[PDB]
Amino acid sequence: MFLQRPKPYSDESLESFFIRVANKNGYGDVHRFLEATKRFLQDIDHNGYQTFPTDITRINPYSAKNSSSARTASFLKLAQLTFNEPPELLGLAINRTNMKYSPSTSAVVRGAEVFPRSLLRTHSIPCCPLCLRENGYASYLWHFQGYEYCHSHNVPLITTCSCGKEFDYRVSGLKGICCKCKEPITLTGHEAACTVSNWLAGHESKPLPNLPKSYRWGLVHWWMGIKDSEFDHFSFVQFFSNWPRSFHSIIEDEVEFNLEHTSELRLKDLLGRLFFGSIRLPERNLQHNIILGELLCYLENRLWQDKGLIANLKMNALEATVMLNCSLDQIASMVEQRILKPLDVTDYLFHFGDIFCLWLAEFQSDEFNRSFYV
Ligand SMILES: [Zn+2]
Ligand SMILES: [Zn+2]
Repeated sequence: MFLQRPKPYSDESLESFFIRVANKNGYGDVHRFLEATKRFLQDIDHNGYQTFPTDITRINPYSAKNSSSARTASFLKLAQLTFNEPPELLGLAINRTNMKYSPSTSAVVRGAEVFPRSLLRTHSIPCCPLCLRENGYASYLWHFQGYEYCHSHNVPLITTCSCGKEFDYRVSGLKGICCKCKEPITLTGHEAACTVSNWLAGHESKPLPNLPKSYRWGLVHWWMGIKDSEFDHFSFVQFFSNWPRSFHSIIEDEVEFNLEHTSELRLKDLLGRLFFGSIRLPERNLQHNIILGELLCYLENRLWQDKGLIANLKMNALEATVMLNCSLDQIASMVEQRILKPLDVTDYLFHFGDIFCLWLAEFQSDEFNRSFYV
């Protein structure tokens, strides 16, 4: 097999790339090219040929339960071997990662971009026919919730042709023609959804903040947990048009609420959802995690006010590990040499003020450090 590489586009989905390779190189459709690829990997006896996917909806390494590394090895082999000129294959693939978004959400990665798994579309991938007809390839962005309008054409993305037969470019191709009715698909205008889409695509879109892409998706994920429902594009842009006082109001309303409803006060009692919901969006880089950065700034300045209400709030060993990004052994190790003064991992032995100062004294990194909110 010697394939001709189609013209590269950095924002192309892996599926669209394989469809264009199949088209350019004379294969009937992408499924026939995948079967032929699997057959070639067998002919050269490639250790993972047997698990190479023939279903275009399962081609990404995240779709492989246990053969994800055989999958990436096959992509590297193909990109290095079967082409006139090496293509960027690995760079288009969506991989699992072990990173997380607080409190408990897993993640995927494409190139250097990390996404919360909650936003990864589970069923039918929408498209923009204007992009398909105009450019001839599909965008990786269509795979992720929150990007609901095309940032280039400003129209909602489409899931279904007018005939109720859902259109999925992975199975029904890159021209934007309906399978069943054989008609080209048509569209169906919120300003707030457009801003978010342009922002998630990586472009400056005021009043949304200029953060690395992984942290933009983190903010979508964070707002969904704050609003406790699917992403509300309107109130999200409204939130950042009044930033930072909009967030200072969320913090102040929250602590006042819990004070109304004293030595027993735990950090989770006063600020539970807010604090542990913000730690990893996806990491504690305070230049980029502006939620955690603003929260720590607000807490540092209110530390000893009101007879130390903030500083005396009680914490677990478990919660101190999530704050400091250390292990449980190190907590017990600091207890013994009396670096940290209070074993029981669930007992609320420690004070936020001590944990905060310990962070400053022993656990600041080049990213997780107070200088970014100063
Ligand atoms: Zn478009
Ligand atoms: Zn139709």
